[PDB]
Amino acid sequence: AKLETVTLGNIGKDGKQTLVLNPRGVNPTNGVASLSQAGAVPALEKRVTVSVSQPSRNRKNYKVQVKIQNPTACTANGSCDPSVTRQAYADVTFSFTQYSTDEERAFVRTELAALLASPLLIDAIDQLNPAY
Amino acid sequence: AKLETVTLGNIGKDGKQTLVLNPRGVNPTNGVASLSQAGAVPALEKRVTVSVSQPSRNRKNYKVQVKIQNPTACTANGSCDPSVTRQAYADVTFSFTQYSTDEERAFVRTELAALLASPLLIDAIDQLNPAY
Amino acid sequence: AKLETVTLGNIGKDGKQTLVLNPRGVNPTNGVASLSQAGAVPALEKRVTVSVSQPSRNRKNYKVQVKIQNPTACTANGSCDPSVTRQAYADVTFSFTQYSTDEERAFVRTELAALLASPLLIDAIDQLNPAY
Amino acid sequence: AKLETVTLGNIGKDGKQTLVLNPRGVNPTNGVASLSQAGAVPALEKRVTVSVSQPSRNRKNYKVQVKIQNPTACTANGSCDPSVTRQAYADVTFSFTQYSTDEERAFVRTELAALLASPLLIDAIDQLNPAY
Amino acid sequence: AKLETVTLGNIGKDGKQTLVLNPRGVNPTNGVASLSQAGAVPALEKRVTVSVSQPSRNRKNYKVQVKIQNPTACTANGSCDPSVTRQAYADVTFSFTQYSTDEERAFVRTELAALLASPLLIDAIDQLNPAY
Amino acid sequence: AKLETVTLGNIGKDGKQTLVLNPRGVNPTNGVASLSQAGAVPALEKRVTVSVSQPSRNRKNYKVQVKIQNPTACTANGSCDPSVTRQAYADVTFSFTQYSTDEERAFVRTELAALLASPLLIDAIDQLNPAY
Amino acid sequence: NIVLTQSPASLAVSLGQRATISCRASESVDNSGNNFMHWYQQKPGQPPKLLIYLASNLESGVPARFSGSGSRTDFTLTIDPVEADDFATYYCQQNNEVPLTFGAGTKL
Amino acid sequence: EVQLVESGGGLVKSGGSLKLSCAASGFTFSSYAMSWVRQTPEKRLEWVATISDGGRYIYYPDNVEGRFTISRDNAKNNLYLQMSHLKSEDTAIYHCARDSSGYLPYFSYWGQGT
Amino acid sequence: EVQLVESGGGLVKSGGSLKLSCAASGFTFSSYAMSWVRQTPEKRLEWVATISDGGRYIYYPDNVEGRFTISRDNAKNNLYLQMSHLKSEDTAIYHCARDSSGYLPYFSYWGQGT
Repeated sequence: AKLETVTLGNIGKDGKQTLVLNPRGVNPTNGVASLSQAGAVPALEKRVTVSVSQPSRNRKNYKVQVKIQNPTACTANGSCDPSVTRQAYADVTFSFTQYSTDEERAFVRTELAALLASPLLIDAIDQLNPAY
Repeated sequence: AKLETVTLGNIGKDGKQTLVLNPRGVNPTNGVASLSQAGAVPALEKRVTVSVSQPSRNRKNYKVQVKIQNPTACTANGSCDPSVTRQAYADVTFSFTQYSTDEERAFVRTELAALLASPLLIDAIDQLNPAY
Repeated sequence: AKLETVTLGNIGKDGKQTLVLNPRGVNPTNGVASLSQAGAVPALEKRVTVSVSQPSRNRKNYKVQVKIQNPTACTANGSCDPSVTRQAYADVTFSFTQYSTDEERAFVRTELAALLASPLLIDAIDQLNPAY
Repeated sequence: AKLETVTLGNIGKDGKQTLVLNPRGVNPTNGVASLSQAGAVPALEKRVTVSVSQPSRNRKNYKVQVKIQNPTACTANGSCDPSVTRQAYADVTFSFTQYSTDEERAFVRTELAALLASPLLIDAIDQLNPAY
Repeated sequence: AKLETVTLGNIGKDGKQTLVLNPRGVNPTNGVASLSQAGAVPALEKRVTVSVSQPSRNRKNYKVQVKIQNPTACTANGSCDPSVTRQAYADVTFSFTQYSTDEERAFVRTELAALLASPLLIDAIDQLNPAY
Repeated sequence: AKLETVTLGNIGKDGKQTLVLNPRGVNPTNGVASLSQAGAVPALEKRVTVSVSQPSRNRKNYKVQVKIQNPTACTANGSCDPSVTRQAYADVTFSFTQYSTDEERAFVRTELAALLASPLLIDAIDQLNPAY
Repeated sequence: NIVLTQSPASLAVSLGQRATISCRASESVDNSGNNFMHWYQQKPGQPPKLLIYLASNLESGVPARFSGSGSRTDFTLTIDPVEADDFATYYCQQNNEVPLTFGAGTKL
Repeated sequence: EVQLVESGGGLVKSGGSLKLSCAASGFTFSSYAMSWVRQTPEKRLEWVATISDGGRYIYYPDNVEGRFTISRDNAKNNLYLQMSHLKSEDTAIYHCARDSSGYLPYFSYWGQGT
Repeated sequence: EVQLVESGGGLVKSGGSLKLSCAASGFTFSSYAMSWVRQTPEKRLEWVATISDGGRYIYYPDNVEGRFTISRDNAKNNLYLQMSHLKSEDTAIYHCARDSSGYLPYFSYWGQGT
């Protein structure tokens, strides 16, 4: 794909916000694409990183990995620029072998996307209650 | 929540496939809740596991964790019952602190579910292309 | 240049076969650009890679390098999806100095492309006969 | 094949030169056929070498290898015979197993011959620009 | 963003000359991205490099660095190759903190450009006159 | 030449802002000539310095240096004076030999200006994206 | 020569509808599994822009409303949302044989 | 930005001659195959000629072959079409085009002019 | 114990409006999709409306869509149905229902009232 801007709509609990994301290039050390929030200052922006890793002599299967972090800005007294109080993290890693087909990988992707809107994962992720 | 049958729709590239997942109990020794498909042979089942871990004297973070395992099976030359050829995995970890509000957690969840349906990630996961 | 789809014609002994190669991005960690065929399963793809390395404190030469990998696959007795049986490789390295003009480099390139269609080399490569 | 003379026409960037090559025998130590330019002096001629290596107890597959070198002659002052300033090199190595067919090997040979006339390899080899 | 061919127009003391730069990859060890001019004999090329600090999470100082070098050619009598009498260098370093905004960085860049177009600095550089 | 009031126009991300610089003498110990903006509270001024090597008879390397620094103001609660949160720096060094001509220096200066107006560098500096 | 007879040269299609364009070559188009048929779009004051190449592949700046399908003689270009911009003539071109032959055109 | 502008233009009589030109900035000109494609006033496209990377392999159709001639200048980055004998069907637009990285051309970039 | 009680009720004239409510204790209300299912006096069931977890995706049939409106209050744990225009077929029981953990609803828990 091409690193373009990404608009994420119908986001949040009410489902009425947007998160717009500007591409921040790839990293020649790791091979990781980066995307940040529109606006910003550095160290107070919402970050999305994504990498894809091929087979090698060490690991035999492909590995896709998404990693999103986002801070909370608190304005203390006596200072003009905010500090970060909390980070929230999520990181998905997909593992697919070399004889896997496009249909199977799309099935995993869309299964996870459909599953995160189910009441078990609502009540697990944003209420922190386990299943019983 | 309580474990009941989760049925997921609009799965696949076409978005015309469903999947039902029946409850398979909670494991008391780690707190992992399980959902599986409706087969007789246990090695051929697509399964989902989900847990959430409280803070302790070591981690100091709430940790939500979802896993997806899809086998693909086929019967070989001179073989009668099908054996499992491939495994497609998925492993999501959410990490939060004690002072995070629920709207932050819902934002991270909906942000992930909206990233999984964006052309950058459906090109990186389906066709195995790093973002370039 | 820029990676676009390379379509090659007049291939084979008869010279009546084509092959299209679609861009698969540049790898930032070594500078290797990739072209592949149009399959779903990544292990069955005929692929081409190409790079060119600048002089450093160690080599003092410009180094162009092309690789070709063609798998041949077949389904076995009692097997459903095809597996890769054989691999046919090719590995060309060009080496030049800082004071070489472009006409020298074009001469070496056209000399190689004209040797590959001469009866000496098409007898040494196709029928595996040393020149005697 | 037989070591005969080889005329390479439509060579160079404009495609209007020839390179005629006289066979210089094989080498009983290595097993490598040699060919040099018509005219010459030694150490100022364009060289083509070619070897074919069978399987053994060390390597299981066939290996064909072509290796072309060509110098640049500069006439310094106070001397009558030229010196060599620059060498340009290219060396292809093909690797084929023992169950490979003639069609596959011809496909590799003609794919490389067709690919070296494509604008990616034009702009990589004689302009030294990478792909982007 | 991703490197492309940069055509710069209206350059020189008169304001007529152009400069066409082609991309030449990213150094993986430090992230420096190169651009060079399509000129024969690659020791005699206009070369430009650009280096940006990679966005981490706890980086305090973002740093941009641009380098220009232009050599001159001298066909010395009694040789076949041109050599390099002179180089002309340029080294621009921008330094920002993690709370700086887009408009501050844009103001510094456009200020430096408007100073290089100003008669104070096309007199200190073009004619080598110190300001007093 | 002699320092005067430099009015720079069309500055910023939009291209509307101005910058009026007044001269502030020559440092006798190193020859650095200062310009600063007419702003109240002299710790909060846009400052520009320019430094040229003085023309001797046996100087081998002429060297020009330009420095820009712009501070930001923060009226901290609980005080009467604004302080400096941030600085934004710029450091440009030109290096020439004693046989360089006027057109080479003018080409380097106008090239750097045309690069700072180019979308490669109003993306590496304004948005902090490394070129890849 | 290979003659491409494009279609009836007009389409009265509304805004939100879904318009198909056909192109029928004379001979076969394949040389392997590769379809050698291309679709171009020309807006009346500017040269044609390459929409899709090799009968199924979107060029790097088309908005993915356009799609192409077909086999060996029969090819179809389809637009789904069919917005205001998509009012232009459309061309089908082959490069299998040496005389390169175009289609007549379909205004809409 | 692949840019292609044309010159020459023209209003000629029958049996004359003209030389169309093309300027071709934005890319490495000497790597790619270039081509001429004309457009009749009844709005039909016609392939006119193709040339290779170095100017060695030149293709024409049967309606063109005896009286048109194309050439390159890879130092001046120019493409040339030498029109001759002009038998009154030659009343078209005559676009430049860059060929695909291929074997036989499908035009990806086009030049408006003449 | 999944409990659902209703209020509003009503005896209206034609073309009026009314607002039915639902109280919804026993479970985490804001996780589940909720729904309205009415039962005619000739004892036929009819789906009325569904809403999503946060109130974003709302579904109606064609007999309902212009004149009924549902909403949630996840802080007060209440479900709301705004009935309007009341064209004399709307003389039913109007149960609350909790949807299954799914994609499209099959009602598992029901509320008796109105």
